[PDB]
Amino acid sequence: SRYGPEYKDPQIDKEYYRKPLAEQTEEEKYERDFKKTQLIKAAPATKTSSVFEDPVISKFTNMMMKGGNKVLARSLMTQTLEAVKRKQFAKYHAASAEEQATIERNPYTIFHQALKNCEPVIGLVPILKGGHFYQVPVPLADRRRRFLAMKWMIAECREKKHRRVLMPEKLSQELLEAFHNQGPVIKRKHDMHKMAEANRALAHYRWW
Amino acid sequence: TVDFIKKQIEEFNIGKRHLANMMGEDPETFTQEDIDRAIAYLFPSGLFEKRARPIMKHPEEIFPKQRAIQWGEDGRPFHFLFYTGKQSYYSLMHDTYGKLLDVEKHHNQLRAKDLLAEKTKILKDPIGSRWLIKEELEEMLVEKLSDQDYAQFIRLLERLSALPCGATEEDFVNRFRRSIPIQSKKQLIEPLQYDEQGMAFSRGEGKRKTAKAEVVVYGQGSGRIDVNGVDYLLYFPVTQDREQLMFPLHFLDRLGKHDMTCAVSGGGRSAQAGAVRLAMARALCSFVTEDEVEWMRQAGLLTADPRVRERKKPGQEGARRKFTWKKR
Amino acid sequence: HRFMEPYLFGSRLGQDIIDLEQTAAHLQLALNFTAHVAYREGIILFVSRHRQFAHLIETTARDCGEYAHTRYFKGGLLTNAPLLLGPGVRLPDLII
Amino acid sequence: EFRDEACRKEIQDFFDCASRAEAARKMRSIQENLGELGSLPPKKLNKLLHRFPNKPHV
RNA sequence: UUCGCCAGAGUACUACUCGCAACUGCCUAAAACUCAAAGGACUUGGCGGUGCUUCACAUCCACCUAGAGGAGCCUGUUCUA
RNA sequence: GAACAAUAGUAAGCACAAUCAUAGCACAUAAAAACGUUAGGUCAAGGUGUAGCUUAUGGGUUGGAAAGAAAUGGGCUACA
Ligand SMILES: [K+]
Ligand SMILES: [K+]
Ligand SMILES: [K+]
Ligand SMILES: [Mg+2]
Ligand SMILES: [Mg+2]
Ligand SMILES: [Mg+2]
Ligand SMILES: [Mg+2]
Ligand SMILES: [Mg+2]
Ligand SMILES: [Mg+2]
Ligand SMILES: [Mg+2]
Ligand SMILES: [Mg+2]
Ligand SMILES: [Mg+2]
Ligand SMILES: [Mg+2]
Ligand SMILES: [Mg+2]
Ligand SMILES: [Mg+2]
Ligand SMILES: [Mg+2]
Ligand SMILES: [Mg+2]
Ligand SMILES: [Mg+2]
Ligand SMILES: [Mg+2]
Ligand SMILES: [Mg+2]
Ligand SMILES: [Mg+2]
Ligand SMILES: [Mg+2]
Ligand SMILES: [Mg+2]
Ligand SMILES: [Mg+2]
Ligand SMILES: [Mg+2]
Ligand SMILES: [Mg+2]
Ligand SMILES: [Mg+2]
Repeated sequence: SRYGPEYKDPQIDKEYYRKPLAEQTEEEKYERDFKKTQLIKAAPATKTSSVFEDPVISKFTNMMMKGGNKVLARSLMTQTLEAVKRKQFAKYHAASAEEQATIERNPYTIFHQALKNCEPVIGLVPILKGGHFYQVPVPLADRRRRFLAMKWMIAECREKKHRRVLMPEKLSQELLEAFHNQGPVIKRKHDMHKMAEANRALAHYRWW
Repeated sequence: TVDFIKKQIEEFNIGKRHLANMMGEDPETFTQEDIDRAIAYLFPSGLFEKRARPIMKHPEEIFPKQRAIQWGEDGRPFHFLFYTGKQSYYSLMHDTYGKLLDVEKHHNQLRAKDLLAEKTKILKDPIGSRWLIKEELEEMLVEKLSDQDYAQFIRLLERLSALPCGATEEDFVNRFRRSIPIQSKKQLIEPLQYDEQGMAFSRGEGKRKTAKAEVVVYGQGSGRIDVNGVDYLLYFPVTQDREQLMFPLHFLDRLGKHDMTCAVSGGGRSAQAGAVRLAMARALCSFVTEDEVEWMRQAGLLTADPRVRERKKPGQEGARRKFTWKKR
Repeated sequence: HRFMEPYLFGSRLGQDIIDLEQTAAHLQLALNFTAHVAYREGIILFVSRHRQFAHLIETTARDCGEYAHTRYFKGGLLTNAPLLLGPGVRLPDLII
Repeated sequence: EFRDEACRKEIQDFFDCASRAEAARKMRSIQENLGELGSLPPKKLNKLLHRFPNKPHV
C-alpha cells in the first residue's frame, strides 16, 4: 500500500457538497476534514461522479472480469442490460390492458431486485469439535450475503449453459427467472435453507 | 578537552583565511555558506550519504557538547546535586518545583489580598507551540534522559502552566516552547494568462503511471477537447476513458463552457486518460473560486496517484509471487 | 522494631513513646560530630527518600552549602563511584 | 415451504438480533477494561500493592 | 534424661530358619555375584496433546482469486541401462 | 540483577533503529540483519594443511558416452 495511514477515502457524491447549509452536524464533519489537513487519496479509476453509475453494477462487473479485460467485462454488462430491456419491451407490447402496467422496463430496477431475492438469510460454517465437523448455522453479515448472491449468479451461468448460447443472453434469462422467484439460483438459496433448518439443534456449538 | 576545542577554534579561523585567500574573495565576509560551496568545489566527492561529504565548520558545531569539570582541585563538587548522578536534570526539576511553590505562595497571598491580576497564557495555538522533544531536551541540559523522566518533567510544567502566570515564570516556560512550521493544505492558484488577444487560458501539468499530460484550457470556447491534434472521441474509444475526462468538468457543472487542447505522451489508454484528468483538475483551479477548490481536493481530483508498478525481485516469479514451494 | 526496644520509654495505648532523654544524649553527640567534620572541610550529603520533605531537605542543603540526594538512589553510586560520577571522585566524608 | 413471502416479520427480527448481538460483541472488550465495575483494574491494584508490599522476611 | 532404629547401591517387602486358627499368607532376613556408583536438594536451558491473558492482515481457522496432481510436450532428479 | 508515587545496577562496542538508494517529500519496495545453531553445501572457482601417485592417479592425439520398462518434481500449450 503506497498510501499511508493518514490518507482517507475521498467523497465523490456531488450532492453532498452543493447543499450543506440545511444541516449543522454534517457541516462540522467536512469543515474539519480539511481543517485537520488530512490527506486525500487519488480518485479511483472505476468510480466516477456520473449520475448514470451504480455501485452494485460496478461490483458485479468486476466479478465477471477474467484476467484484466475490463473492456470485455463492461461490454458484457452493457449487452446484458440491453438484452433484458429488449425482452421486457417485447413482452409489454403483447399484453392486455391490465397486463401492460405490470411489466417493468427498467433493467436497473430488475437487477437490484433480482439480487435481493438470491441472498441467503442464514449460512453455514463448519465447526470442529470432538474430532468431527458439524455444519452449524450462523447469521451471515449483510456484505457476505450480498457477495454470495453475486457469486451464485456468475457460477450458474458459467457452468451449466450451452456452448452455443452467448453469455449476455444466458445471464439475461436468469435475471428474469430470479425476478419471478423461480430461477435455479432461488432453488439453490432454498437448498441452503433446507440444510440450515435440518441442523437447527447444532446452533449451540458456536460461541459467538 | 577545553584546550583541544581552543586549538580547533584558532586554526579554523586561520584555515578560513587561507580558503578566502585562494578563492579570491573578501575574507571579512567569508560566510559559512560560502565555505560550503568552496569546499564542495575543491573536493568534489560523489557520495549519496550527505553526512559523509567533506566538511569544514565551526568546531563548536562539529564536536559534541562536553561536560565541564565538576569539582575543584580539592575535590569538592561545584554544584550541590552532584551526588544524585544527574545534576543538570534534577537542578532543573528543583528550580521548576520551586517556581510552582512561589506561584502558589504568590497566588495564596493574592487571594488573601483579594486580587487576581494574572491570566492563563498557556494557549499558544495560533503560534503553533509544542513542548521540547526528548532529544532536544537532552541537548539543552547536555545530559541523557529517559522516557519516564521526560514525561514527569513535562507533566510538572503543565501544572506550572495551568496556574496563574507571572512574568518571570513565562520567560522560564517559554525556553521549553517550540514553534511548529505553518501547516496548510491550500494549493497555489495559478493566475490567468493572456496571450495574443487570447483571454482566460490556463495551463496544467499532470502525471500518472508513466504518462505526462499537458493541458491548456480556454475559457472562451465551446465544449470540445483536441488531444494530439485529433478529437477526443476518436482518441478515447473506451467509454470509461471518456468518463475520466468528464469527471472534472461534470463536478463543476461546466461541461460545455471550456475549449481545451491536450498533449499526452507515454503509457496505455488508461494511463493517459488518468493523466489528462489530473492535468485538467489543476488547470481548472484558476477559473474556479477558492471554496470549490477545497471541494476539488476532498473529491480526490487534485491529488496525484502514487501507485506505480513495482520491480521484480531476484528469485521470484513476479513482484510478490514466489515459485512453488515443495515442502518435501 | 526489635532493636528499638531500649530507646522506647514506653507504649501508650498501643502507640510507642520514644524516650527523649536518650534522644537528647544522642542528638548532642550527633550535632557535635556533624560540626567537627564540617569544620575540617568535609563533604556532607543529605539523603532522604521521602516524598513529603524532598524539596525542604533539598533547599536546606543549598543554604548550608552542602549536598543533598533526595531522588532515586542508583545501585552503584557509592560503591562503583568511578563509573557513575567520574574518573576521580572524592567520596563524601559524612552522610545524614 | 421455505419461502419468505410470509416470514418477513420473523426474518427482520433475525437480522435485528444479529446486528444487536454484533454491536454488543464488538464493544464489550474495550469498555470493560476501564469500566472497572467500581473496582480498580488489575494494573492499578498491582501498583497500589507495590507501594505497600508484604514483608515475609526480617 | 531415656528407649527404638541406621554401616554404599542392585540382588532383596527375595532364598533358608523360628513362631502364627496364617497354607498363593504374615513376621524375622542373609549370601554368591555385578557396578564405581546409587541417592537428597538446587540452578540455568529446552520441551509440555499444562492453565491464564494477548496476537496471526497471505494468515492457523472462518473466508477471496488464480493454479499444481488428470493429457501431450519441454526440462531436472530417482531407478533401469 | 526489574518495580517510575522506582526495591542494585552503570556507561560505551556490534545488531535492530535512524540514515542512504529507487533523482521532491511521504508511504512502499529494495538494501541491511550481530553472536550462535545444522561437523549444513562447496578440496571440481582458486589457494592450502595432512595422506597418496611420479616411464603414471601425469601429458597429448583419434573416436565414442548410447537407451527409457517404469515412477516423480518444476514448467509451457490446452481442454474453447
Ligand atoms: K526455565
Ligand atoms: K506439472
Ligand atoms: K589437496
Ligand atoms: Mg503473475
Ligand atoms: Mg556414616
Ligand atoms: Mg549390601
Ligand atoms: Mg508386604
Ligand atoms: Mg516374604
Ligand atoms: Mg498461504
Ligand atoms: Mg495455466
Ligand atoms: Mg501433469
Ligand atoms: Mg518428466
Ligand atoms: Mg538503539
Ligand atoms: Mg528516499
Ligand atoms: Mg521505510
Ligand atoms: Mg532482502
Ligand atoms: Mg535498517
Ligand atoms: Mg558434513
Ligand atoms: Mg539439510
Ligand atoms: Mg557433501
Ligand atoms: Mg586443487
Ligand atoms: Mg570429489
Ligand atoms: Mg598441498
Ligand atoms: Mg591420461
Ligand atoms: Mg505422473
Ligand atoms: Mg524452479
Ligand atoms: Mg492460443
